[PDB]
Amino acid sequence: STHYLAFPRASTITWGDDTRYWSWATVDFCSYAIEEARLLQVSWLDCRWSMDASDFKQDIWYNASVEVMLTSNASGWNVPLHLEIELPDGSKQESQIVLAGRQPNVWFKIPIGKFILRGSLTSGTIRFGFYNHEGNWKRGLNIRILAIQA
Amino acid sequence: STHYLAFPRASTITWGDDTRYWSWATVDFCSYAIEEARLLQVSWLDCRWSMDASDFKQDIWYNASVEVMLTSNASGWNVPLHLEIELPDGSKQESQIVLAGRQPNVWFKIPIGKFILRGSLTSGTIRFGFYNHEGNWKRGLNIRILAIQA
Ligand SMILES: CC(=O)N[C@@H]1[C@@H](O)[C@H](O[C@@H]2O[C@H](CO)[C@H](O)[C@H](O)[C@H]2O)[C@@H](CO)O[C@@H]1O
Ligand SMILES: CC(=O)N[C@@H]1[C@@H](O)[C@H](O[C@@H]2O[C@H](CO)[C@H](O)[C@H](O)[C@H]2O)[C@@H](CO)O[C@@H]1O
Repeated sequence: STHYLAFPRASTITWGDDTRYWSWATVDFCSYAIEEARLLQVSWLDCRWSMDASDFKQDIWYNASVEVMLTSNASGWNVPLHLEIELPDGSKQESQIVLAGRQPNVWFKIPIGKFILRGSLTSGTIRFGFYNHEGNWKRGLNIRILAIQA
Repeated sequence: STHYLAFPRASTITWGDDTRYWSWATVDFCSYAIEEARLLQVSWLDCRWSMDASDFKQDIWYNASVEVMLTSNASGWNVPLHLEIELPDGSKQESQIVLAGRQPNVWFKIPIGKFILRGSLTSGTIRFGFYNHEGNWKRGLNIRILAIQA
């Protein structure tokens, strides 16, 4: 079950405030006003949420997903989208996904990994994010939410 | 727009794990499995979410609401439900709401106040919660989510 939803306004997105690269769209999310971060085009793709370990309970496996949609004009997804969870002790969950060829205009949830807080791992920033920093142009990915489940 | 939703599994609820007082129901919320915290009866009513100031951005007014529903059998809402936001620097937003006579079986969002992080208010726990500790029995309040908006 879902403990937190973090919408993209809570994240730090490189170029996120520059309308050449990113747009923001207000939509309803089951009675809540949310803003989708809608990627027009960017080369330095980087979206990071930061939540403190103290936000979570100990000795419980949490899994995180990012819910996204490819637009009809999506391109540049032949390069891997890197998925990362970084814990405050240094450990990273690292994985990747190649989005090229996936059906556009359908919401899908990308799992970005799992963590557990044990012992005196009580506090410190946890980073949840996705990035691709290659010189190619990523286009047409809309971001709905980070979900953290246990 | 909504930056975070925090579902009651992320909160600390006094007696929350005791089925004499509190039940948990699995439901779908916008394609996310969530568990409603459904108050059968309790005297020490206390629900607290704790999120770090570092989860939020500076120099922005956030407002917080708790979304709840009264059941057909709801009672003991003649006593005030205390609403609180506590910031890590000591400041508290305190308010209260008397729920007696509100329409049952309809979701409503209780505003619990607003905060802004300024200067080097960079970090530390923010508490969002509601409580009534009086010797009377509170019954039939179902809790959906904490919402933090800016
Ligand atoms: C619109 C676009 O994506 N521009 C990118 C630049 O951002 C990128 O330059 C890097 O940008 C990062 C942002 O954190 C740092 O400023 C880094 O020092 C820069 O090299 C360049 C080169 O990768 O590609 C586009 O111009
Ligand atoms: C089911 C129920 O509401 N029981 C309550 C007790 O919780 C309560 O005792 C207080 O409980 C709080 C819990 O944080 C502290 O332990 C406090 O020290 C206790 O006094 C009593 C008294 O208010 O009322 C019910 O029985």
